[PDB]
Parts: sequence; C-alpha cells; structure tokens
Amino acid sequence: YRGKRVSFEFKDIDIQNLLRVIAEISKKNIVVADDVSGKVTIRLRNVPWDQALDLVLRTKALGKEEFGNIIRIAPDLMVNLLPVNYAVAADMAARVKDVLSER
Amino acid sequence: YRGKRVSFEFKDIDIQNLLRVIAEISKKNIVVADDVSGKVTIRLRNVPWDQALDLVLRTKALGKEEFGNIIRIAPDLMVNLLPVNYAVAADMAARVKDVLSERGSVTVDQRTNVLIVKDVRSNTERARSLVRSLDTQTPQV
Amino acid sequence: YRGKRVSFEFKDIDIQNLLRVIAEISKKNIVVADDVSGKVTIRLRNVPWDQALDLVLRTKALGKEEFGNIIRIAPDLMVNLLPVNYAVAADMAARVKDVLSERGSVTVDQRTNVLIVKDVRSNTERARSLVRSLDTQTPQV
Amino acid sequence: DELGPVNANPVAACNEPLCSFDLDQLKLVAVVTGDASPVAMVEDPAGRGHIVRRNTR
Amino acid sequence: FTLIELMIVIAIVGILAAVALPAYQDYTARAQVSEAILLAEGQKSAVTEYYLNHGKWPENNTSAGVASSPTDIKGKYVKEVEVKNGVVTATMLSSGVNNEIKGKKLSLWARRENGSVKWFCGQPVTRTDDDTVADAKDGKEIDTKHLPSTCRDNFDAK
Amino acid sequence: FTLIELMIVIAIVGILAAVALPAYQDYTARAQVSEAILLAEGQKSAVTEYYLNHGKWPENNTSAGVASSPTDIKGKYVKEVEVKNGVVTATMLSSGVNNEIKGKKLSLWARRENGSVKWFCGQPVTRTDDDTVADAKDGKEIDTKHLPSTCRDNFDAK
Amino acid sequence: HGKWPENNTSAGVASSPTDIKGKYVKEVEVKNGVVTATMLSSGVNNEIKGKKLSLWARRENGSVKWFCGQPVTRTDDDTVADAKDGKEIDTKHLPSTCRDNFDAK
Amino acid sequence: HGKWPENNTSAGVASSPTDIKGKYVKEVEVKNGVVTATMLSSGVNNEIKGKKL
Repeated sequence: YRGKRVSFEFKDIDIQNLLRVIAEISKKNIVVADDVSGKVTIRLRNVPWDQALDLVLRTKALGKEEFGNIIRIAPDLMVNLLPVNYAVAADMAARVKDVLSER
Repeated sequence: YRGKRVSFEFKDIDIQNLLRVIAEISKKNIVVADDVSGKVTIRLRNVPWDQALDLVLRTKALGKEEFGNIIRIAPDLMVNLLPVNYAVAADMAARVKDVLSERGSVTVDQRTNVLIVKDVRSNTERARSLVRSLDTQTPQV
Repeated sequence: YRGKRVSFEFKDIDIQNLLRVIAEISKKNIVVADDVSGKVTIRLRNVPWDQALDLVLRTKALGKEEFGNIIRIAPDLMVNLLPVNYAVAADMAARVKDVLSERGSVTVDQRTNVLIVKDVRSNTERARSLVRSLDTQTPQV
Repeated sequence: DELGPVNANPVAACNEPLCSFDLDQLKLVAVVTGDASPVAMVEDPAGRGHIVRRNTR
Repeated sequence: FTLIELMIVIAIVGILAAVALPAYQDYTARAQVSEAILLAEGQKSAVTEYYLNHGKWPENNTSAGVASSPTDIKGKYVKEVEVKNGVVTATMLSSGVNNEIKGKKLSLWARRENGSVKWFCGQPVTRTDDDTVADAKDGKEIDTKHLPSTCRDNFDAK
Repeated sequence: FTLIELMIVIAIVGILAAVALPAYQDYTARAQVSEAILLAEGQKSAVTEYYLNHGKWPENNTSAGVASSPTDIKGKYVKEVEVKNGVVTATMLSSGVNNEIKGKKLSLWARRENGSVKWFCGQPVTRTDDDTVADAKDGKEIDTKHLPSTCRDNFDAK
Repeated sequence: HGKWPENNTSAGVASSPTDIKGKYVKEVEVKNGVVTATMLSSGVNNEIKGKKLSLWARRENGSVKWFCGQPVTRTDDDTVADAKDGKEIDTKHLPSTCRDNFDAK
Repeated sequence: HGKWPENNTSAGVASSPTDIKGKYVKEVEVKNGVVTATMLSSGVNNEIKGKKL
C-alpha cells in the first residue's frame, strides 16, 4: 500500500483489463479469478495506484488478496486529493461519513 | 461527466431519439436496450449535456452504464443554473431536500459551487427563490 | 409551460371542447383519449394558458402527457394573479397550504414571484386576503 | 433437410422513410447541441421521431 | 375412530402463536425504539443550554457536556447516542432487538425560537446551518411503522 | 360394536389437558415472577435518589424511605421486598405460586455511572462495595427459565 | 390455589354429584381432586352397575398429569390409594387407556 | 435473544428430554429451536414406535 502517483482514466473497460494494466505498470503482478464482474468507468488524477485500486474495489469491483509476488482478486467519477493544511483529517471523518450515508 | 454546454429542448420525443441525438453531438456513442420507456418532454438552457443527461434519467428515463467507448442505457420543465456567489452549495442541501419531499424535480451540485435544477417551472421557481434568498444574507459581508 | 396571456371563460362545457379550443389557439395540438370525463365550469382572467390548463386539470379534468408536437390528455370559479411585491412567494407556501387542507382550490407559484389561485370565489378571497396581509407587513421597510 | 441445420434471412431490403414523405408534412420536435455537433429532431406525419444534422437530408 | 380434540387444540395453539408472532414482533420493536427515544432525550437539556448560552449548537457530545464518547450513551437496544451540531441521533444495537430495526437510528434536533428552542423527533437528519437540517438519507433510518406518533417529524417541521 | 367416538374424544381432551399442563404451568410461573419484578422496581426511585443525594447506597428499606418493613412490600406471589445496601431483592410467597419458584427470589441493583446510575435485574446478589455486588449463591434463586429476557443480568454486568 | 378441590362445588361444578349423571352413570363426585364416576343400576350390563372408576391427577410442578383407572382415594396432595371395597369396575371393562394403578407416575 | 434455544434447559423446560414424555411419547427434545417428539416403544402401533417428528 504505497506506489508511484498516477492518473487513472478508464472509459467503459473490463476490470480485468484495468487490473492487467495495473500489473503492467509494476503494481505487483495482479491476477483475477476468471469471472470477477464486468466493465467499469472511473477517472482519477494525481492518485497513487495502490489507492486508485482500493478505490476501484469500492466502485463495483472486487476485494484484493496478496500472496506476495502475485495478488489474487476475487468476486465520470473522479478522484481528487484534498490537502488539509490546517486541521487533522480525522476531525472531518464525522461530517464526511454523514454526507455519504448509504451512498 | 464533463462536456460542452448546451440547451436541450425536447417537445414530445422518444428518449431513444434524445439519446441518439446526444450521441450525434459526440456525447459518447450512446445505445439503449430496445424497449426502454417511451416519449418525454424537457427544456433546458445553459446545461452541459452529461448533466442534462443525468437530469433526463430522473425525469422518466433510464439509468446509464458505460462500457467506455459505447454506453448502454437500460429500463415545460426546465433547467436553470443558479450561481451561488456567497454561500457554499452544500449548506442549501438541507432546505432544498426539504422542498422536494417525495416530488419530482431534482437538484445537482456542480464542483464550481453552482446549483442546477430540473423540474416543472413551479418547483424551479421555488428552489430559485430559496437559493437566492439564502444567497442574499450571505452577500452582506 | 409558457404561453400568451389569456382569459378562460367556460360555462358548462365539455373539457374536450376546452381542450380543442386550447389547441385552436396554438397551445400545442391537444388531443384527448375518447371518454375523458365530461363537462366543467371555470372563469379565469389574465392567466397564461399553459397554466390555466394545469389549473383545469386540478378542477375535475385530467392529467396531460406531451409527445412533443401533439399532447395526449387522459382520464364561478376564478383565477386571479396576485403580485407579491415585497415578500418571496415560497414563504407564503406554509400558510396557503394550511387554508387548502383537503379542499379544492390550488395555488401555483410562477417564477416572477406571483401567486396564482384557481378555486371557488370564496377560497380565492381567503387566499388573497392572507397573501396581501402578509405582503403588507413586508412593505414597511 | 435445410431447417434441421441453420437459418438466416438477410437484410438487403427497403427501409428508407423520410425520403418517401413530403417536407411540409414534417414537424420540428426539438434540437440537441453539444460537442458531438448540433442535431435537429423532427416528427413524421406517421408520428415517428427522427434525428438529422448539418450535411444530412 | 376418536382422538381429534387433542390434535386440533395442539394445532390451534400452534397457529395462535403464528398469529400472535407478528403482533408481539412489532409491539416489541416499537418498544425497543421507544427507548432509543428516551436515551436520545434527556440530552436535550445539555444541547438546549449550550445553544441558549452560546448561540451555537454543540458540535459533539463533549461540547454538549455529555459522555464524551457516543458509545457511552448506549442501552439495551441502543448502541449509542451522538450529538452532531445540536442534532442528537440514537443508534439501535445489533443484539437484543427486532430484526428490521437494528443498526437503525433516529434523530432529535431543535430550532431557534429566539429566546428559546423547540425540539423535533423523527428519522435521522443532518444539520446544514444553525437553523436548518436535512434527511440523513442513507438507508439506516428506523422505519416509520416503528416510530411513535410523537416522533413522526420531517426535516422541515417548524 | 359401536361407541368409541365418545370414549376417544373424552380421552383426547384428557391428554390435551396433560399436554397443556406444563405450558400453563411455566407460562404461569413466568407470570408470577414478572410481578416480583414489578414490585422490586418502583423502589428504584427511592434507592436512586438516596444514592445520588448522599453518594451511599441505602442500607435498608427505612433508609431508602420505603415501608420500613420488608413484609410491607409484599404481593400475591411476593412475600416481600427488601432493600439491602441499594440492592432490592424480591421474595416469592409460598402460597399461590408455581411450585419450583416459591420462597425463591431475584434482585435489582445499580451501579454508579457518575452523575447517575444504571439498573440491573437478575438472580439474587449481595453488595460487596459501593460499586460491586456478587451472587448471593445459596440455592433460593429463581431459575433462569422463569426470568424475563430483560432480567438475565449477571453479578458483573456493566 | 395449589390445593385439590375438596368437592364438586369447590371445583365449580354441579354442586350435586347426582347432577353429573348419565344413562349408565348414576353420578360423578369430586373428592379432593379425585373424580369418581358411578354406574347407574338401570340400563347397564349386570356386573358393572353401581360400580365405578376414578380420575386423579398429580402435581407435575407448573402443571399436572391425569390418570384413569379403578376407584382411588386421596391421601395427601400427591398421593392416592386404592379405594379397595368391592365396587370397582372390573379390569375387563376398562379401556386400555384407563388401566392406571394408584401409584402410576 | 435472537438465538434459538440450544436445548430444553435453554428453552426453560424440563431440563430432561425424558421428562416431556407421554403414553406413546418417549420424549420431546429441543435442539436449537427444533422440537422433536419420539414415539415410545410400548403402547403404540407397530410401524411408528421409536419414530419421531
């Protein structure tokens, strides 16, 4: 759970493709099961991948389990980084949880 | 979910036609299922399309799923953009949700702190009067 | 939902006739089903038609669905426009809803902060007296 | 002997609608405009909707 | 030849329990919610005072001067009670409750009367500004059927 | 030659009563205990106030300000209710009750929440210190099967 | 009450034993929870008239269980005994469901 | 409690299955909310004894 920074733009693509693409960029060797899900759309900027991944999981996609060398994954929107210069991030958590609700 | 600005005027037309028309304007390649719904009426001004779409869905119409290149869609009113110069758009959300109740109509919050409403003119008018009225106590700085 | 201003006077006429009449005045091409309802009485002054229509629906009459070119409609009282010079129209909504109760009559809020009422004269009179009375504490600026 | 195997009935036919109807019969329903270029929406005397744009007929 | 009085009367008490099952099951839930409400209240005091003394709604339990920990205001069916900007929300535990009300909650919020405040009780709400809240629409609200007649307030009740 | 319909149906109602016997006999006992509980409660008030006002649990009924005589807080199935250091125990009479619950009792005790207290309900307990009680293990406790779901508290419940 | 009804009236039944008679039954008396039925003298077999049986119960604790057999007397609240006297209906005339002994549990 | 009684004692009934017997019933056991009744071996038909529901 640490990586180079990236921008993920996926317009109507198989999560298996996003995954492989994510392995071709040295973000582990990723391998799915066979039939994980389908196709998804996301568009991220300035996000380290290992996060853009955790975030991809939550969209539609799967959960991830790592063997170590290989990882198995089994069955626009955008991402933006907010700097918090002044406050602690955890103090926002109550209010931010409250907008999400069951969304 | 970003596009050129547009004005959508649809007087008693198949949502399938509005869709195709929306694909002919480079707003993706849109394709429905076969029998999605029927015919709808909307009239928008100054709305980016990808929004006028989300807004069309809520009228009668469908939900959208994108493959990436193509998108599949499966089974007057007007739109007006309200600038919010003084207040944050999210502070309106409690009051604006409270007019809607179980009505039709919706409100969309764009990132540049503008509200957008689709609805009947009568629900638009109400939502504008409240947004501007609450904006107005915020201009006295 | 925008039109020329009109005065609707209908003394014991088929809603189908009012409808056709409303199509003969370029207020769309209106077509009913066959057996929608029957006969109604209304008398409006200074009301745009597309409103006098929404208001006709609520009397007895139907709901409207538009194809775009044609509209399908399926199965004295007076109308008066109240200017609201001082207050916002939405602030009246709580009190005005509270007179109506489970009565007939309605109130429509136009975008230019004018209220419009259809009803019996006796419910119109009540609604005007309250709207003007609340407007009157708003003129003392 | 041919039904027990595989059956297709190919498209090559007529289907070409508004060039069979006169222009003053057609009614403008709506217009769409965005990055995909402006497109008009028009209604047949048979009540179909169509979508047509600059350079089309 | 004979014995049907024992067989029918054992099978009428069996079906009597099945008919008495949903009655005791909403009477029951409706009872477990009536407490989430009592646990939510009595915390109105802290919140009211905080508002009248400062003119600002208490941001959290500690501000309101109550068990700084939401989980410290729990009960048998109540997993907690949190004060979020004057709004007091009560969460239903996960063990010991109905079935369609656990992990579900309600809210109590107030409104400036000017010199005093008035309290409301209903389905979860979020505070927007000092005099406006809105449905905390998310799917975990206790169903209207389980709420008292005195706790049917809407986000815009005045 | 004939008459078996009268003989079997008189003998199915006889066996029906034998099957309905244990159901009415625990429903019954469970009902007589639900009262020992009601008689125990309502005395929480006195005990709570005494504790919050003084910071010490009432030693006995008189201290708590209740019928100075335990036997004066009896009922139909309740032979009495005694307050012993804030712990309120209810004893089941010997006449008019089940059979395996008479002369048996339960206890209600509380715990300092600091500014308030929380009450528990369960099998007999003794108070050790101002914030600790223990099983009054002795053999006269009302059997778990006869106690409501709301009165299954253990000596160390918090 | 936790006590067996002393007689019919206590049990809340025709205060008169003879009021609980039948065609072959001359009566039915409740004596300390034990219910005994007497066979008439007219309209019956010949070796069963004026003869009787008893139904008695036992505390199960929270409920009771009933027995049916030849006449019995109650000793204590949980014990009865053969009303040995010679007027008991002969075993051969009693159903399989009414062959209970004074000490059946 | 939201959990099925594991056995008779949990359900608050004759802690002993054999204590819930009858003439044709050899017992009645509660096993995780399921209540099973066993047919005695004496006093019953012939193809139903030792059998249960």
